[PDB]
Amino acid sequence: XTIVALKYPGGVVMAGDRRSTQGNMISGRDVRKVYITDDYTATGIAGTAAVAVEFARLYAVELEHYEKLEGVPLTFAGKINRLAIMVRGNLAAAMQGLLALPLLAGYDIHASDPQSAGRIVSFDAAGGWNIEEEGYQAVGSGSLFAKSSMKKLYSQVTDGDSGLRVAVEALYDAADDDSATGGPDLVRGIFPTAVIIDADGAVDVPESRIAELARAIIESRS
Amino acid sequence: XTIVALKYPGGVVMAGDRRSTQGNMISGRDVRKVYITDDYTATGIAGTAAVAVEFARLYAVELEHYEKLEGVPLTFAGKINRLAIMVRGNLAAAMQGLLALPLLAGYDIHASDPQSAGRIVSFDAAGGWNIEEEGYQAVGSGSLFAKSSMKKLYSQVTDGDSGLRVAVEALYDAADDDSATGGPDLVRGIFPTAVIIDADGAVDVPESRIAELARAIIESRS
Amino acid sequence: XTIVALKYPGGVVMAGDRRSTQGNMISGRDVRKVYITDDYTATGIAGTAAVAVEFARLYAVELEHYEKLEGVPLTFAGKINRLAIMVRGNLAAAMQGLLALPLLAGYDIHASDPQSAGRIVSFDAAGGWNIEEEGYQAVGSGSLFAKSSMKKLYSQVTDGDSGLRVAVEALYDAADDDSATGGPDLVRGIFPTAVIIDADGAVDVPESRIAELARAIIESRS
Amino acid sequence: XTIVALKYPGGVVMAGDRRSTQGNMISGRDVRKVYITDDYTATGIAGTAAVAVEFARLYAVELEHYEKLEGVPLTFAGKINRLAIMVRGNLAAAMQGLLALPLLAGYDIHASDPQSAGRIVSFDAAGGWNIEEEGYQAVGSGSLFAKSSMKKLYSQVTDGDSGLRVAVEALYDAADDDSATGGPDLVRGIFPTAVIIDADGAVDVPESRIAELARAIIESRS
Amino acid sequence: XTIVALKYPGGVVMAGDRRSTQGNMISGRDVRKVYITDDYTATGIAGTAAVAVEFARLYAVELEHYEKLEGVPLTFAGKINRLAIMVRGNLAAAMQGLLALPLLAGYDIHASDPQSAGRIVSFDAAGGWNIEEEGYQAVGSGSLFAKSSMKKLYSQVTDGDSGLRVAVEALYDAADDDSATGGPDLVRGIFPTAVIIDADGAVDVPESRIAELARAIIESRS
Amino acid sequence: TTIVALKYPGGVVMAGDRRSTQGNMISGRDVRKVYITDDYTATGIAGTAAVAVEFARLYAVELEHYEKLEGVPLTFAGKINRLAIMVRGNLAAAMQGLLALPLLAGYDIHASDPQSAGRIVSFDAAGGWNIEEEGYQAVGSGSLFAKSSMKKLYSQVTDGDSGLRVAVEALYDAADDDSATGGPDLVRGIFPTAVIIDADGAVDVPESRIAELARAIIESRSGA
Amino acid sequence: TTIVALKYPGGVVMAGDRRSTQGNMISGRDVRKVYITDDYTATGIAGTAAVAVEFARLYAVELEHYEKLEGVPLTFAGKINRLAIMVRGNLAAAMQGLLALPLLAGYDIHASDPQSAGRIVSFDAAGGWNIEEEGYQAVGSGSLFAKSSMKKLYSQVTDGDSGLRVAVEALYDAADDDSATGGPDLVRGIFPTAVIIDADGAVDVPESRIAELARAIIESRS
Amino acid sequence: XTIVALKYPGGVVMAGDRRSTQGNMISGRDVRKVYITDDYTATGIAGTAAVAVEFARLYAVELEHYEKLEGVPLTFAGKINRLAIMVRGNLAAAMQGLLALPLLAGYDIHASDPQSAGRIVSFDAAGGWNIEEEGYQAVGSGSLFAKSSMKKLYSQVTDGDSGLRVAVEALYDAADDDSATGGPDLVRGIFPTAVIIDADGAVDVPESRIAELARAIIESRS
Amino acid sequence: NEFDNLRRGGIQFADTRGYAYDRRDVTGRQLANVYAQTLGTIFTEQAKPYEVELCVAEVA
Amino acid sequence: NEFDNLRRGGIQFADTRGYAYDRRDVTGRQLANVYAQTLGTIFTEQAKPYEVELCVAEVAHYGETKRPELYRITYDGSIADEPHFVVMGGTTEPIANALKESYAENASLTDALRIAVAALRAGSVASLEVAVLDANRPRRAFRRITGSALQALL
Repeated sequence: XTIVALKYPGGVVMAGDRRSTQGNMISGRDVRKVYITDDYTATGIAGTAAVAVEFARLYAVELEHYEKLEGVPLTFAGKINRLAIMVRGNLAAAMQGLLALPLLAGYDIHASDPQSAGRIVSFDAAGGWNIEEEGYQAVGSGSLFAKSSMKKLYSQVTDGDSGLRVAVEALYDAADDDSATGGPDLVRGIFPTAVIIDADGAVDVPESRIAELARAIIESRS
Repeated sequence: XTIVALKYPGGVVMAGDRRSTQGNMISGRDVRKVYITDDYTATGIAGTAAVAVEFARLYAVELEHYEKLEGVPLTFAGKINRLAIMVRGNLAAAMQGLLALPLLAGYDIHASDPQSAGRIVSFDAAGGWNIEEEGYQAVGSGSLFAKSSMKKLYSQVTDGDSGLRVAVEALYDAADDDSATGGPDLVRGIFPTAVIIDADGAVDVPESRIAELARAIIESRS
Repeated sequence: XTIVALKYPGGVVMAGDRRSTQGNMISGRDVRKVYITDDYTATGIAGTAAVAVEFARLYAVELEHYEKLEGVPLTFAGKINRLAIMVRGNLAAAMQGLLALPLLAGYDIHASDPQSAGRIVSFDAAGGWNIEEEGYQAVGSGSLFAKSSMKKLYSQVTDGDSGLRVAVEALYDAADDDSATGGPDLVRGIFPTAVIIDADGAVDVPESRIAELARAIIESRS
Repeated sequence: XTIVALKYPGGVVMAGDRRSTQGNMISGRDVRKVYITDDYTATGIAGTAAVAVEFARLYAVELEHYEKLEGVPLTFAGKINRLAIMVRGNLAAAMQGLLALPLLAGYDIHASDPQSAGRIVSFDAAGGWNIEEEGYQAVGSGSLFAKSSMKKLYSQVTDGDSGLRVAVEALYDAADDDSATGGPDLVRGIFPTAVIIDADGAVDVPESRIAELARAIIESRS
Repeated sequence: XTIVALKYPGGVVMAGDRRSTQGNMISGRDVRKVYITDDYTATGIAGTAAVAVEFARLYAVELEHYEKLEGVPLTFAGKINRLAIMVRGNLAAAMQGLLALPLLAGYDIHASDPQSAGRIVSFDAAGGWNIEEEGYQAVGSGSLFAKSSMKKLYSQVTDGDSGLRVAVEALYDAADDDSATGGPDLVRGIFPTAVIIDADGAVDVPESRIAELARAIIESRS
Repeated sequence: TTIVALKYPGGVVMAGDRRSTQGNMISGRDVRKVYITDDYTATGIAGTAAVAVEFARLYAVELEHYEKLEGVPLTFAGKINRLAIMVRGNLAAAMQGLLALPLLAGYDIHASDPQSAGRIVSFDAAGGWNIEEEGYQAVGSGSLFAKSSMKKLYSQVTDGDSGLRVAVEALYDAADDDSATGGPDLVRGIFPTAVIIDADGAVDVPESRIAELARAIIESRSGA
Repeated sequence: TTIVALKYPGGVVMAGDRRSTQGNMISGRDVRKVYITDDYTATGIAGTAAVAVEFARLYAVELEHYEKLEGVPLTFAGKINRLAIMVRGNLAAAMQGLLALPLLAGYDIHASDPQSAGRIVSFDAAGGWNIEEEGYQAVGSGSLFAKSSMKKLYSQVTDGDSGLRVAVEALYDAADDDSATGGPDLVRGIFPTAVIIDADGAVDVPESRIAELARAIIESRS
Repeated sequence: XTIVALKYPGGVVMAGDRRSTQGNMISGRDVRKVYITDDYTATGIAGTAAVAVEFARLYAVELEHYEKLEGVPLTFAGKINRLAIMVRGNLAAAMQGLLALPLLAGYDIHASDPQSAGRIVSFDAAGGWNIEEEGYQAVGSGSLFAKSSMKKLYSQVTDGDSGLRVAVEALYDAADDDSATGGPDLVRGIFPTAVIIDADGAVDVPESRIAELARAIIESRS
Repeated sequence: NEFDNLRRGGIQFADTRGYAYDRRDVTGRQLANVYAQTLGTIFTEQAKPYEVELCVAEVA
Repeated sequence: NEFDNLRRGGIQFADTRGYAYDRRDVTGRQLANVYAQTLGTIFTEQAKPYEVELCVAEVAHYGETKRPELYRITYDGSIADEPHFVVMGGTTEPIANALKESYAENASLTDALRIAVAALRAGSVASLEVAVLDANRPRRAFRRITGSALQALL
């Protein structure tokens, strides 16, 4: 599985593949790994459909819990801390094999510069966080391939459209070199999911828009 | 990786995928696993890119060696015994992790009935052989998926064309469910390899034909 | 053992074998692994013959407990969550060898489209769930054979009768290729059990109507 | 040690051997393994002289305990559940080597058909139960031999007397092929014990009647 | 070490050796292993000296405690159950090397027949108890030898004097074949200890009477 | 990972590299390991790079919590004792592989001589502390290279500027001999981070300054 | 360590880094890992430390040895086979930690098409070889990064110059993401080594040309 | 590292070296290991600094705490008991490798003879104490060398000046034969620390007096 | 709020008893009894007695 | 301090139930029930009863059709189901009567706000706290009507 995230001028985009494996066997082809967690954030977890939907569900509950109790949303630093705590609280279960590494994408509505208000935060085994200053990041079994792809393609990111294209291509490159990451299935019509976040909030990118970009990448390579 | 073999009236067909993997990484895309070993036989080994050529190369030398020394080819029974000895001689190395399981397809030119002269022989870890009386067989990580696909499609096998199609489809179905087996790559133009053997000998099925049959299974499922 | 479940237009059907094995030895021929858990759901458990009744009995108690307390049934999403919690609470005991993976079939009375209101949910070791979009699913030692059978036969499913047939055929195929799954015993008169769920509720399919389908599959393959 | 149980028209019969071993050494020759637990049930445990009585004694107390507190006896299903709980509560101790597998025989006074009201229930390591539809069952080190004997002799069961004979013969066969099961000792006058349960309740079969049957099995095979 | 116990008409007799060993070395010659625990019972313990010596003491306290609290002594069955619980409560410590196996001898004052009111009960590692109908029993490293001796000589037991003589001979035989059991030391004047229990209660057999018997057994074999 | 600290006349300077690795692979290029923990202290943590921000955050809270409650800052020795207990309370988790060794730099307001008021304290696995009396110290996988560099360079430290420059050079030298320590990246514009503490308190040295320093070292050593 | 090799029209180019490491410590900055082995070949070894100079030396002796004895060079396939035998003869030492995986670049003077006569062959642990049809390959700790860089840059290869440029950039990318691979040291004036092979033979690329390419790549990324 | 202590007429002197090692690497040159714990005692710890640093501070707090609470200081025996208790408490942590063995030097103000009122107490792993009658003692990696030095030099101890000389010479001898013990460093001016205790209390010996002694020892051996 | 508390506790009791023994083993007499013991305890020990009156009914 | 305590406990309750079952398993009836039980226990167990009066309201889910539910929970734990309006605090009767008359079932937002403000006035601008449970929002129905929007509304 591979999850990518990148900053574009005015926002951030996060995308993830749809595969699930039980060793060598493909156990799922429709898995959703990227979820909108509140109006300005999205989390992607490299793993099973449930440990991705249950982690995102709990974090979403935690964030909205604070908002209702206090009247205002948590600060982005606050959102990071809460996620870090959740991951750290799963360290005892991560020594068995139940590892879940999240990637957080968000837009800081309180940032000075709206152009660079997109945020990408990655977490390690211990529950340690790092706010990425390089522009892009990826987690999962195909992350090295996706990061190396974005390294060559990032200069082409100028807006939301080009950013989403680079994200989909990175995920394509991940699936091309990693069997645990699923590429776009033109036969069944299953494509990577994506979330785009700007000053107007977090929006699920429609399947049709990704399908158009997938076909363009395929047609560009043959 | 997956290798399939099936008997059709008047012959036998053997086909294999092109994928290679290290862990989840795809390390090979063009791998040839099926080789013509003599005028009437072919071997398919599901392992490394070279564990297929090197095993086949030695076996081909052994068969030809006998023919030049005695002036006649070995009996089909003799060909099986020689391959069984080669596999048994690699038992000490198969305990380390260097397991090589060959699948042999052939046409017994000395058989009574030319219709059922096709032969499929499988080998186990110990160097034990079994002549297949079920009409089809498969080896490798995607073998169970391929055998279960052929189980439902074998009745459509009445000749060489329908036999090859079923084989390609079985390989497709294996790739569909096993990430270690590679499906037909329409972008790069890489397709499974196949060998067809009848009374006229062993021949390498041209890419053009496996390609046409791959696009038809695709176009049909979509 | 093998349990299968598939969606048909207007409902869902779940069926399971009757075998129990202690190693090679057959310890049970009459085992029942599928139970109606409430008016619109049924669970089949793979792991132990004794466990399936106990897991189903507790889950049935949990579901009716809520219905009595709050006066309305849990939503289908709620039913999933409670089952996921039960499975997660058995993670400590699953490390010893007492693994029990359930498969849930149900009809969502609150769904928009009554034709596609059938639901199939599978669970992994960790207690993670996945609502199936592909139409069918299976769990147990013969699940791969059953899923591969259903892959070729699913297009023939159109009503409750054809669905139950494919389900029984999938189970037949599972028992044909897996010694731990029991095929229909015509001598003792023991057949797989099944449950069918539609807008009128969950009903146990009569033994006699499964026997009719088993006789049919057997004569169709002779 | 071996314990057998079988259904006859109008009731059920349970019988067990008298041996006890410490490795190869015969440590007991007079061991009672089958005990009447209430008016309509009897339990036989595969093991020692005491780790059988202790299980029976506790179970007996529990059933009576309920009858006095509630004024009515537990249902047969309730009696099963209580025994299942007792066995499950000994899972931690069964990992050491203190494994106790009980076999329950009873007559359901609340059953529709008095002819088939006899009940046989077996338990596995985990505390899982299975109500037997097959007519007979056995537990212990000679259980396979006894079940194979009953398979051939069960058709001769038409009443209480014939059912008791088959039980004693099954135990004879168990002792003939398993050194841990004790055959009838004509020298010391020690014979297997048995309990017969019908609509009139559970009654210990007199030693003299079992001796008569043991004499007759021995003369029939000489 | 070895402890023996046998029934005679009108009572029971228990006797034990005086040896103690630390590996090969002889650590004690005066050890008493048989203790009167109440008016009608006596226990002999074989195993580690530390748990055994303490063991008689704790048991004596439990029996007496019940008697003062309730006004009447415990039934013989009750006395057994209490000893069984004490032994079971020492199972965790028995896995280390602190194994203590007791042998209980008693006279049931509430028995129908005063001639056969003697009782011998043995315990296994698990805390399981057995009552000996054979009339003799032994525990310890020399038990097999003592039991075999008793089997040959039990016929000669007609009263308390002959019963005691057999008990001493069995212990003589145990010491003759087992180096961990001490024979009668005529040089130091140390002999096995013994307790005899009849309708008049439990009384320590005096040293001079045992010496007279030991000398006669020695004269008889020389 | 390498973190250096040195005393200069009137204060102390602490600097750390930005690299993170997973095995051979470079997992991060912008990790910050040096943090101001109160008005007069800074902590640098080596290893478990993601966690460096977290350890500093808890220590900072403890110091401030005391200061607000009691109305006065803890003594420097008190500050040391608190940090030693935090480290000691993490011995169980360090046996697994989650090891975090801190380096503490501070200025003692209460010290008699202002010029020698700067402090450097290092901690070992067990939670044991040591107040450095030799003028410099370093922790992390490149610490030996950094300490050996400073041993030849320290004599030229006479003020805050030259102290910062010896620290950057020490870090540079460490990156030179240790692959787990990242040197200044002129291509991406990422440089080591630093904190300087004197009588006026703890201040983050601007990226601008560490940058001009690194370029003066790197560009000249190279053809530039 | 990272070694790269790529085909350009009319030849092949191979390049390698200069780093050596002991755990995290850098133990070498001037390691030559790419050596001309005969007039039309070059081997690069991602092997413990300097073994490469011993290895390349032995292979060169072997190639030259055949040449003097037979008066003609070995065929490229023959060259490959000899190298495969050398690697296979080192499997016993590779289990300890002394792994040495070579990459072979060559120009087949006997090939039909001079434009595609460049050859790249990689070897696995077992001594298995694979000819690269994809155009490029890399071995060592930074191979994935280098291959992912070349995937995006390979289309820019049109001649000897542009081929050397892409090889140097691939090695730059490898060093950028892998600490065990050394980037170009402008301070000490140490740069990656390279060999270029065409119809005129194998030639060492001068340090100065690699230096200009390195500075141009550095300048291009700032 | 090494710590020495010796009785001189009217007092006790304790001295320790300044080295700290991490394997072979010198990690500290100015470590102080001897601390005044109350008006009449001093402790020197060898082993783990983290354990060592803590022990002195805590012990001092303990002695003073008692004094303030009760108005009088603890007896010398009590002081020993408290130290011994602290050491035992640390035993669980000593099995890991956190071993800290203290050496206690004191002056018993309540002793009969003021000339022999000096006290030296050593502790072992278990927390066991011993008061030296021989006049000197040492702990640490160089203790044997130091004790053997003092064995030959103790006859020269006539007062506090000569006892401090012998103490510093013993430490010199320890460093000469043990690389883990630091000798006096003339270049850095770092010398062993010492504490001298008499009827006037415990006092830190000034660095300058120790330095004069070291030079004398050095001049005496050149 | 008081009788709903009691309603919930009864459902809690009934479901646990049925699970522990058998469904056929849960009766109105048993439930009435659990309520009497519970009401009795509240009346006796709680600050305020429950202002409730309960009916438990059972059919065949 | 007393009703904010209750507000927090309700959110605590709601979020826990929704996570243990599912979002569509939390209702106004459930929350009113739990407030009744809490206020009832406080009235009886605690030294001083809570000087509060609570209203729990529920609207239908998006695209679903159900009439709004309004619950009044009083200091003693008494719970009443109101079908049209709830008035709490201060002098309730003049406000309750001004509403019972100037009532408009299915009224507009602008109309219902005016009908309400006036009643509040009978009992006794930015001197108001206004909010709605907007049945038309996808999930979170609660929306505050503040400042300029509130001003625009008037």
